[PDB]
Amino acid sequence: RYVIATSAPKIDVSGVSVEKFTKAYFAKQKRSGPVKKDEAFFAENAPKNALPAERIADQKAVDAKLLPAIKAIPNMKEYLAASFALSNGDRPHLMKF
Amino acid sequence: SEFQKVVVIDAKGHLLGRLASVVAKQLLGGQKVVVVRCEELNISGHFFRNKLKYLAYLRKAFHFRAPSRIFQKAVRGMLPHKTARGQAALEHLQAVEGIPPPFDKQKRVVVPAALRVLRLKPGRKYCTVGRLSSEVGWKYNDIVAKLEERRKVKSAAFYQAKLAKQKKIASAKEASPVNQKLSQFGY
Amino acid sequence: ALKEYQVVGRKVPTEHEPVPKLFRMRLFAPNESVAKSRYWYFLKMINKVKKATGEIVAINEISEPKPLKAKVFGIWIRYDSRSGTHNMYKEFRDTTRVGAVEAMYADMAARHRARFRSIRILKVVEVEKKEDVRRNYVKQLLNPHLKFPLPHRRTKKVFAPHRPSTFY
Amino acid sequence: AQGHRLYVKAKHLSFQRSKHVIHPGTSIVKIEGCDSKEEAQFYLGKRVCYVYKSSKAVRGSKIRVIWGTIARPHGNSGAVRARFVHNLPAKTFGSSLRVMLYPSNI
Amino acid sequence: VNIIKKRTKPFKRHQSDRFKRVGESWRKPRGIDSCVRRRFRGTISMPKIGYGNNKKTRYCMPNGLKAFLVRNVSDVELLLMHNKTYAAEIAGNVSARKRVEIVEKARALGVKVTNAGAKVRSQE
Amino acid sequence: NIPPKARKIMQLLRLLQINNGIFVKFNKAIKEMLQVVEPYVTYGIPNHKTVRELIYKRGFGKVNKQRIPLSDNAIIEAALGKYSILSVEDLIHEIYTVGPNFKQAANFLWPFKLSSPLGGWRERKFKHFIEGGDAGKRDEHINGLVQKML
RNA sequence: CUCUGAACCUGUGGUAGGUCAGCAUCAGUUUUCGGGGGCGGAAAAAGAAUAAGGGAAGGUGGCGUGUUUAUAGCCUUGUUGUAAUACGUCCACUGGGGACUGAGGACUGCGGCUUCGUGCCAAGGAUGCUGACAUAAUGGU
RNA sequence: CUGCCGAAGUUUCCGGAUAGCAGAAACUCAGAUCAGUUUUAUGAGUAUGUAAAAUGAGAGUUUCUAGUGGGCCAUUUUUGGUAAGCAGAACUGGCGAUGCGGGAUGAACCGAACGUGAGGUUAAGGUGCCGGAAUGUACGCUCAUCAGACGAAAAGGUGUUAGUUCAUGAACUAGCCCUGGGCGCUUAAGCGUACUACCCAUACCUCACCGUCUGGGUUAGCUUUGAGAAGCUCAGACGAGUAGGCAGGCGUGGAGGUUUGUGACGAAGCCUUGGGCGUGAGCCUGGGUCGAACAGCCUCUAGUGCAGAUCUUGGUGGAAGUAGC
RNA sequence: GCGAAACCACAGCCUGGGGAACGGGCCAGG
RNA sequence: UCCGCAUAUGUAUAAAAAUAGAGGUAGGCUACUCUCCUGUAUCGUAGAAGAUGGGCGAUGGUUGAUGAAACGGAAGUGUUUUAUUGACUUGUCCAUGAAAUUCCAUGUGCGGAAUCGAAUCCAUUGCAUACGACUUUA
Repeated sequence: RYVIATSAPKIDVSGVSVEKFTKAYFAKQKRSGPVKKDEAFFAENAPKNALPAERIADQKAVDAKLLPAIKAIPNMKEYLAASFALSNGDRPHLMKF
Repeated sequence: SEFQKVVVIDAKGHLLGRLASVVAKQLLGGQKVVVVRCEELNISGHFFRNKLKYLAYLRKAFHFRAPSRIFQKAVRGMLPHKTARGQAALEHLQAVEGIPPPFDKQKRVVVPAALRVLRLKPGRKYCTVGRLSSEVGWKYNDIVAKLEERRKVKSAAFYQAKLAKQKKIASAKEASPVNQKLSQFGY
Repeated sequence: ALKEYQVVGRKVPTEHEPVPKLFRMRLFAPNESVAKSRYWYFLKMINKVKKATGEIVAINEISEPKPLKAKVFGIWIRYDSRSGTHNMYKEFRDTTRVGAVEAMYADMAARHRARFRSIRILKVVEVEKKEDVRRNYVKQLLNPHLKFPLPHRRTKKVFAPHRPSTFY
Repeated sequence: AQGHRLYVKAKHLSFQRSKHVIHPGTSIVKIEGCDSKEEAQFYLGKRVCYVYKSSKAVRGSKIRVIWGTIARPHGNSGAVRARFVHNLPAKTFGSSLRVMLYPSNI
Repeated sequence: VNIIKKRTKPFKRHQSDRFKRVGESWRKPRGIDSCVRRRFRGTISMPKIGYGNNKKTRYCMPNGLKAFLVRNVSDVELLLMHNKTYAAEIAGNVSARKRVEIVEKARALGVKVTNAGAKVRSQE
Repeated sequence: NIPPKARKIMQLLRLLQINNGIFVKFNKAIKEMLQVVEPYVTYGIPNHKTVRELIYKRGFGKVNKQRIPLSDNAIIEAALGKYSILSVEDLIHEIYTVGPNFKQAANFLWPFKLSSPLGGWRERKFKHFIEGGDAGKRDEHINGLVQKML
């Protein structure tokens, strides 16, 4: 509901396997919280869950399999780099995407 | 359609009631409206018709003659001036005779729903507010009717300079091949 | 809009009248219910035939055979006014009989402040001869050289930036 | 700075009302660019907000928002009826509202 | 069956604000000419049976419990089987000694107390 | 502002409320009875769809003097089984074709409590239908009105 | 031997409660666009189109006058293979958008799928998947 | 305090007996009747009446028992009129006991009759602005310098628009203009007609909830446990209200019983922009103040509830630091 | 310096209309 | 001057003029053509809110900062001309960085003082005068 499907030429995505993207893959880590009542006081825990390396590895694999597809068709690499916005006189009910 | 913070309206050829109703609705809509050339407003009816209407008004109050004060009165009657909302809406209206220097360098729009040429039947007598005001007490008609040529001459000179400047880019447009190489998009 | 209905009606048969006469009128009404009521009212005041003893034997809407050909129609009407007795005849140039009757109703209701019930049409005919045209306005419309500019041009998006051209 | 404003400008005209009775629960909103009741069908169900600022820096911020949704068109000229989480104050007649593009069906 | 109130404002007696001698406790107007009795426009509302609240949610506090007045430890133990339906409310004239005993007992019974912090201090 | 003569007739038609509807067998005793209340009612010939959809969406039956909706065929059978009416389609058939037990089938149905028309009436509602109003007989035009009240 | 979820170590095991918000599957009510398909009418009338004749708002030729297809064509008539379309009506045909509501609280019933199913289902009234907060969120005065 | 029922406001004789309207009790009674209703045909004179068909509703009673024994708006039919208005009968309904949308505003005009709400849709009126809603579509009249929107009136119009008749004209017919809510509007934002859109009532529909009424279920009290049978449960309909009638409740002083009740670790009272409960009368509670008693439940009892009485007693204001000494 | 009393439903700018005064109190305006 | 205290979202668009039409038009007063027939246009619009670099094309468009001169009187308060000094330069081609926000929630004011002027009272005055208040002069 929070996305606009534009009519730009489609990218080749059948190559990259997407079976690893499930709801558990994106689910936030469940709360376990192994602590003692000596470091919860004084805030001596510093629990951080920065993104692991395999997530960057998956992102790199997807990027490698997608970049040639967007490079072949012209005017598309920097089109994805740009940010959509509404200017003066833009009527979304009349504009087509 | 769309609103601006300040809208300047050139009241030349606009009917008094039609323009006032549009302006009053815009004022209540939350917009600041400036009406210039208030002396060029038109009223349907002959000269003697609104003459007796204003003469009867003089018989009745603070009688105002200036054309803007006539237009300001017409707009005020179309506002809920007895409440704070109506008073606040009134303060966003600036009606003047002529086009003062802060406004002669700004774009002026017109209201097609109030234009005389699109609302009055051809061959119908009409009374200009500025002419009607001139004989009922207003005494600045001659000096403002003389200064307008000075504004028009300066503005006409500006348009010629702008048009001459535009000719260079216009020629340079078709000069550049990329204008027609990718003109298949309608531009 | 108005529709032209042809309505055929007759009185209920009895011992005195084994077989009655058929009475057919071409009358204009927005719907069939209005046409049937108008037909009975015309019969009651022309033939003194009661609706209770009468029945509608047929009703059919009629379309204009040539709606793409300009024609001149002369309409004979009866006006019921404060005096209640007037005979008038008007000529309208249009493409269908329905349009002329609608134009007549608009004209009389405007000029004469009449109503649908008061106005009754005796006859509508098609003037096929230029010599048979009586009104000067229609004769002008049949002149060989119709030549006039566009009338009543008048042409949300309030606050137009430039002055209208309102011309050629 | 023209790389923002994913929303559409709008104005809070009034509440739904008769000649002498006002109904503050539903508000009449004029979306700019929408000029008829057929174009008002695009904005139905869209989120609309009223954005204002208050003196207190509560939440460590100076801006607060009242959210709402567009329910149905109003009239023939493209005005819409909007129901907000809190009824819009009567002082906001003629104020500005933002009509997002979500929930989007485009 | 969440708690719904058909009305939250009270019903104030007509002209009770104008006159200090007139209390705000509701009194049914008896004057025939009075516009409040005739129920004109703009006038104040009157208690009607339509304003009555749902029988299932009647007498229920905003947390879904019904206030049960308690004066000693015997009253708290009564809510052993109804701790999900009733909250204990200690009376105003129960001393701070008995209030402590009531509050500890209610804690073991799993009974919510509406005014468990009154007339006492804490010391951890 | 209804005369007592018209009030009595409408009570005989079970038209106690505005926008209420009923099925009536059209005969001479009814023709001139409707003539008296013509300014206060509108009526016409229903087609199959009007009859069929009224009994489905707005169909209720008088069971023990109660307004019990016809959500199951057993409701109709338990009240009109003596007349060999066992379903809604049998009830529709009895009403549409005016069968031998039409009076019992019609009196079993509660008066149809319809809504205001979607789109309104004509500009003037209490003139006769012939004069551009909405009162009186309208023949096949009753269906187009029912599609708005359903 | 059983029991005490009994105390603590061991588990860092597994599930985790109140206000708001979002979406998806539904049910009730309702509003608003769209796609098709039957059946009616003069089995629409027109029209494209086969064609005989005629006149002029006389075209084109001929000499503004009169013409009869010329180097335009118009109307009428039967007529060329049939139609198409509009309107009316119906589909227990179908595709979207929006809003309000969620009463009830084991099981029964009427139905539809299903070879039968402690079967499944939109079938005697909402569920599922998530997100945000205690020093805040939400409401009241 | 809430709930439920609910008039009459006038025939007849004549302060009343009445009747009638509205309830209670005692009945019987659908294989029976009743009706501010329409009929069939013929009886009499389109109306009127008739016995027996359509539609709706179950009806008939007997007894006694509160309140009223006027008018107004008038419509319509209608008599006399009399400068002319107007007055006089009956009739018809409404207001009177009735709030709500509109009518610029409005006691009687147009809609519509009312439990608390959500959503939808309308009526009468409306959509230039005030003001929610088309500065919509199509066809016409008029330019009014006293437009129009709501007798000086007969006429005059070298003021017109359309048409009819006789027939170059003549008049006639009908309609607009002149002389005799605000702002504003003029191929309208006036008037007439047609057509789609749109605005919203306490009205209509769907749903939730409150209450009342009506109908049904519920015991070898079944591991569905939901038998305060005075309980539980299912369903449908309805909701103005003066006089009047009938139920159920809230509060106060005292009494019998009870809570093996509350209280100097603070009773009662009082204050409070603390919190909560009940449709309401009211009740519970936090904090503050305070200092000795007090309450819930069952029953009994009464000097038992105030805004009015040019009320009683007391206290205190504006007049006013005025008239003045 | 001393020091009242009567009176007190309540506010209080005008033009028109609100039919039963409507007015001061409503509606439309200044 | 010190002291104390409290701490809008692209804001982009300038002849006049009428419809019984205008605008401008070569040429030298024209002639005739063109344009409209609204701005649905034009100007701007990439960058982890807009990064770091390699650059390249052009060797230049935007601007910041100052030094500026002209023009603008109707209420000029702004239109340019710039001189440079620095940058982004989307003109274009590449290399890095973006994330576990892992599905929406977004100097300024007061109170004090040490100061500098001015005004009133004030020396005053009747010029004004119930009193206020006014006018002159110390």
